[PDB]
Amino acid sequence: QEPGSGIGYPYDNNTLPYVAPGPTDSRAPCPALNALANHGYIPHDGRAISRETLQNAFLNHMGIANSVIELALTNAFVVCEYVTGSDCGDSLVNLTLLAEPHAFEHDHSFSRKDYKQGVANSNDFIDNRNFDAETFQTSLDVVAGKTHFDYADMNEIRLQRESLSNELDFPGWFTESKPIQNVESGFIFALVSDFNLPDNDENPLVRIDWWKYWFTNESFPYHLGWHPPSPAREIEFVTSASSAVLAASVTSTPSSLPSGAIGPGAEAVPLSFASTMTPFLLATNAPYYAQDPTLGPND
Ligand code: HEM
Ligand SMILES: *[C@@H]1O[C@H](CO)[C@@H](O[C@@H]2O[C@H](CO)[C@@H](O[C@@H]3O[C@H](CO)[C@@H](O)[C@H](O)[C@@H]3O)[C@H](O)[C@H]2NC(C)=O)[C@H](O)[C@H]1NC(C)=O
Ligand SMILES: *[C@H]1O[C@H](CO)[C@@H](O)[C@H](O)[C@@H]1O[C@H]1O[C@H](CO)[C@@H](O)[C@H](O)[C@@H]1O
Ligand SMILES: *[C@@H]1O[C@H](CO)[C@@H](O)[C@H](O)[C@H]1NC(C)=O
Ligand SMILES: *[C@@H]1O[C@H](CO)[C@@H](O)[C@H](O)[C@H]1NC(C)=O
Ligand SMILES: *[C@H]1O[C@H](CO)[C@@H](O)[C@H](O)[C@@H]1O
Ligand SMILES: *[C@H]1O[C@H](CO)[C@@H](O)[C@H](O)[C@@H]1O
Ligand SMILES: *[C@H]1O[C@H](CO)[C@@H](O)[C@H](O)[C@@H]1O
Ligand SMILES: *[C@H]1O[C@H](CO)[C@@H](O)[C@H](O)[C@@H]1O
Ligand SMILES: *[C@H]1O[C@H](CO)[C@@H](O)[C@H](O)[C@@H]1O
Ligand SMILES: *[C@H]1O[C@H](CO)[C@@H](O)[C@H](O)[C@@H]1O
Ligand SMILES: *[C@H]1O[C@H](CO)[C@@H](O)[C@H](O)[C@@H]1O
Ligand SMILES: *[C@H]1O[C@H](CO)[C@@H](O)[C@H](O)[C@@H]1O
Ligand SMILES: *[C@H]1O[C@H](CO)[C@@H](O)[C@H](O)[C@@H]1O
Ligand SMILES: *[C@H]1O[C@H](CO)[C@@H](O)[C@H](O)[C@@H]1O
Ligand SMILES: [Br-]
Ligand SMILES: [Br-]
Ligand SMILES: [Br-]
Ligand SMILES: [Br-]
Ligand SMILES: [Br-]
Ligand SMILES: [Mn+2]
Repeated sequence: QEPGSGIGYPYDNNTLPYVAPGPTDSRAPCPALNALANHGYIPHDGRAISRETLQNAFLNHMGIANSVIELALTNAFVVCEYVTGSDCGDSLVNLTLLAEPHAFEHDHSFSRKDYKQGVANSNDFIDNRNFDAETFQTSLDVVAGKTHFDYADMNEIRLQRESLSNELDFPGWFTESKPIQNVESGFIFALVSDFNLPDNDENPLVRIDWWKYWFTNESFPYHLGWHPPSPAREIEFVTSASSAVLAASVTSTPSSLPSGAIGPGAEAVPLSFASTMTPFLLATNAPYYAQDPTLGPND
């Protein structure tokens, strides 16, 4: 928000306004990175981004501690080298390359289509990067009519997404990614669980309106009473949440789940790509921005 607005105070005392991305700006498949870039906490153009820029942006503007993004930073830079064909040093070339498929970006996302979702021909691909309202609605529908949801509900959401993606993706494309997705499950609980409830740290419940605002608008739900978690969330909370989601009892089982879907997941680890492997072409679509309604500087 505008620095003088005081909207972030006393949690963020140095805010910057929302600015929609333009057609030449680079955006990510990540709702967090996109919100940060929209506010210029990382470059508005989404290019040439250092590790410390990311660390400071998450810590000071989203209440996400450095520990939470340690692996994510490692993996962003691995993917940058893989996509561009050279070491990116400490300047992430852009945000868009993070949508390189079957890498950091993965199938069965909560709010993005898959790279080969619903394509008639094997060589074809689609926008697996920009926010997709219909896809997000498939996630939200699992918790329809509710204001909050718990670990068991999140487990049902990711199962629904896995089922739909396994059915809809071009045959042979779909690849399950429980470890990376469920770190992101933990990220959702870390950012938009309801800290106004007495037992939030131990038994976090996602506020659906906060989640929907963050994903749809790629800006922060201050108007709904959200603020950056204080103290900043640490990696322990995230991986504990991740484990809790996957441990939760499944009471409704979708059909067409991949083998072993129900059950614990492997620890997320650094990515690696063979030097022989050429990257998949990136979707070239202009960056998404909210238009129903468009957002003001304080939204
Ligand atoms: C340098 C730090 C980060 C990097 C490089 C990064 C990168 C990515 C990438 C490549 C994806 C796409 C995965 C997919 O859905 O296919 C993604 C998704 C996601 N990210 Fe980030 N991320 C970072 C930090 C964070 C943080 C701190 C949060 C929240 C606390 C967050 C929230 C999410 C969520 C919820 C998704 C899933 C979106 C969906 O499934 O529709 N990210 N991120
Ligand atoms: C973010 O950075 C990535 C990585 O540099 C950009 O993707 C790459 O964009 C270049 C065009 O600048 C593509 O190069 C072209 O490739 C074709 C076919 O290989 C070739 O015939 C052309 O002569 C040219 O070299 C490259 O393919 C593409 N990389 C991938 C894996 O898709 C991306 O455009 C950047 N996005 C933004 C919004 O800045
Ligand atoms: C991205 O751009 C490529 C050429 O620049 C196209 O070949 C791709 O199909 C893809 O097109 C989509 O996004 C661009 C914006 O860069 C639009 O101009 C297209 O209409 C399409 O939505
Ligand atoms: C914001 O400023 C107030 C008043 O000086 C201060 O008490 C508070 O700690 C500040 N918040 C942060 C995150 O520094
Ligand atoms: C997006 O932000 C606008 C402006 O604050 C708000 O009116 C709208 O409800 C938000 N969208 C969602 C889905 O929360
Ligand atoms: C989440 O899981 C990690 C291991 O992946 C632990 O280090 C952390 O304490 C939490 O249990
Ligand atoms: C790890 O931490 C999470 C979040 O605090 C808990 O919900 C979980 O029960 C475990 O203690
Ligand atoms: C990972 O951690 C979660 C949260 O404590 C557990 O529920 C799960 O059994 C696994 O050990
Ligand atoms: C069984 O219970 C789970 C978790 O409580 C729900 O998510 C599911 O919809 C079913 O009712
Ligand atoms: C749906 O069905 C699966 C196995 O078919 C169970 O693992 C799950 O708990 C739910 O009953
Ligand atoms: C229980 O919930 C699952 C996942 O949301 C569905 O696949 C199933 O049809 C039932 O509604
Ligand atoms: C979230 O984190 C937990 C604990 O490391 C994993 O079990 C899960 O697969 C996901 O990566
Ligand atoms: C990471 O691991 C892969 C193996 O999948 C290697 O190809 C790569 O060079 C790096 O060591
Ligand atoms: C990268 O590009 C090569 C051609 O140089 C393909 O063979 C490969 O499958 C990938 O698209
Ligand atoms: C986004 O832009 C529209 C104009 O199309 C305004 O009506 C709105 O207030 C927001 O700034
Ligand atoms: Br670029
Ligand atoms: Br489809
Ligand atoms: Br609002
Ligand atoms: Br797994
Ligand atoms: Br992994
Ligand atoms: Mn994805």
